[PDB]
Amino acid sequence: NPAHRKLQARLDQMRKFRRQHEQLRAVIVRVANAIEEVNLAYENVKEVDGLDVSKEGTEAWEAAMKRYDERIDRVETRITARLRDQLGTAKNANEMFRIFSRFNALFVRPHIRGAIREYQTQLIQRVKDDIESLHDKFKVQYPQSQACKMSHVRDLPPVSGSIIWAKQIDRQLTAYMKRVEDVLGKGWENHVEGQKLKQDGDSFRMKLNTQEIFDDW
Amino acid sequence: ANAIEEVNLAYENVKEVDGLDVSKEGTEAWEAAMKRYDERIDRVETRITARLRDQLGTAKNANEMFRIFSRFNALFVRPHIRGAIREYQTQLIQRVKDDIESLHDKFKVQYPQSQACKMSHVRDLPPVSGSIIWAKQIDRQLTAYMKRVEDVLGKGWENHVEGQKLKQDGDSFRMKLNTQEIFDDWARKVQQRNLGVSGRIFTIESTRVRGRTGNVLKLKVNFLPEIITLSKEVRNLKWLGFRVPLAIVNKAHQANQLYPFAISLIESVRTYERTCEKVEERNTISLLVAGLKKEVQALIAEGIALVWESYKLDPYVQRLAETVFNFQEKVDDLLIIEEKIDLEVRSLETCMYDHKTFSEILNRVQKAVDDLNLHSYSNLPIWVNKLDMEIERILGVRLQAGLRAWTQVLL
Repeated sequence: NPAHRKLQARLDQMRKFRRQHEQLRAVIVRVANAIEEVNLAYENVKEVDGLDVSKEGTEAWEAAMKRYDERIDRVETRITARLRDQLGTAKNANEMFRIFSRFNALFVRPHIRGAIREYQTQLIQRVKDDIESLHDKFKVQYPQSQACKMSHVRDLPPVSGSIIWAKQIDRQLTAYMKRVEDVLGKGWENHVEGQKLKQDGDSFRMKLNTQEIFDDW
Repeated sequence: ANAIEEVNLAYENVKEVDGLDVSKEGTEAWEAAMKRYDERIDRVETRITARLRDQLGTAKNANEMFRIFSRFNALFVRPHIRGAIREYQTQLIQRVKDDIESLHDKFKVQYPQSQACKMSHVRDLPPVSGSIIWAKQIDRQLTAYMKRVEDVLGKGWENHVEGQKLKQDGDSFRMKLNTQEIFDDWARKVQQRNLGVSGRIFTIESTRVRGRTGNVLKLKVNFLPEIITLSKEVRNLKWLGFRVPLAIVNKAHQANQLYPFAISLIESVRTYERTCEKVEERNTISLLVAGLKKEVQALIAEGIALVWESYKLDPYVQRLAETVFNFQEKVDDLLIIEEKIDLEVRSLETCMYDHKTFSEILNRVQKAVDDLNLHSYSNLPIWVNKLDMEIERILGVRLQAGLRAWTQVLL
């Protein structure tokens, strides 16, 4: 039992304290006034961590760490209830997207991440309908697109305007994809619907790699 | 209530007559204590004797009678309860004989026949394990009844009027309930032919022959009974524990460390076969599935061609699972799509003479066609040519029918 054993274990748990506290407080650098309070529980442990003795560190620091966690629990509940209220009180779905793009890294903490599936699905049907509109409008072709005629008046070759059309549609789809993953978290295709929308956006993208047009033309 | 006070009066007068341990008056104290205590407690034995009548007066089987027999643990020091016990020794021994012969009937309907076979197999127990477990449970229940009779008289039940026959029934039933024969047959068969069945991991793929109409051939991986043998060894070890053949245990270990791969492969093969059944039961679908079917068979060829790739195994397994997974979703997806198409196609003679509705139908059908375009199937426009030709015929037919009818209207 080489003496440094519990020192090693202690160091890794204190690692996790600096790691996880540092993370959560570093995410609140994307902001109701519990920020300093998280830093208070953090420093509660930095003071009552008693400059990490070994014996009493076990027998007392267990409750010290736990105490800090309890303060994060309250911090969570307040942030989740707060954000669900700013989400529910958000009147626009785009506004709702802005709140999701306002807490990207906060939709990581499973504690937070659990209660949003309803709003998620509302946003998914929004994304759904708009990519469906892209299937529609892109299913109409560039020669018959009136955009070709307006672009032509703006004096471009039809070749260019056609690929501009294509490439821009691609950019809207890609923007939708980043909307999707920011909403659904980075584990996104693993999620029930993300796999589907991934496949669909990919095949839709494969029907947009226009280098052949430039080749033959 | 009535007896507690009685017993306590006897005790307190006896606690005073003991003279606080007068050994020199042990005759006086103890004998006098018995002079009063004996008679008063036997007067309590009268009410206990009413419950002695209740011993039979309560039950109908030796089980519940035995429960109340165990209830009176104080009375086994008094050979007065033994009288009614000797009276019900007959009934107790015969009822226990009833139960033991019932066990005989149960064992005679051995494990492959009894419902224990189905239930034990449902909970994934080998036939060896289920048989020997069931046998040892009956062994325990047999000795449990023997323990009941051991409590009945202690030792007189052995050379009893009928306990001499109970002993015989038990001895023959012990010889019936033997599992060393099964353990030996297990170690036997496994060491007679499963000596080579163990490490059959190399030839991963094996073609076949299936004498049926046309005499088809399928694909098969070589892990059918081995997995159950692994479960057999684990069951014997944790269950009873023998001097289990260590060579078989290590060969089982080697089968374990390669077993999940084979599971995945076997399910992929089965799903592949199921999909091929669904695909060739249809005919139009083949045109569009052709590419993916060739893809699946491309990886199937690359999987069969190699046998035992100790280094590259896991990625092939995962590639396989996803290919057949996709493939299956595509067939399901296409099936649903096609039936929506056909409800429109077969409904083209329903909405009589309405161009708007006709247009609507066609639009819906080609919405399904763009769905087909995205996850591109194989030869989609060719199949569309076919469609369009029959659509033209249903159209022109509905047309000419309405044409004639409108000629009579226009008369």
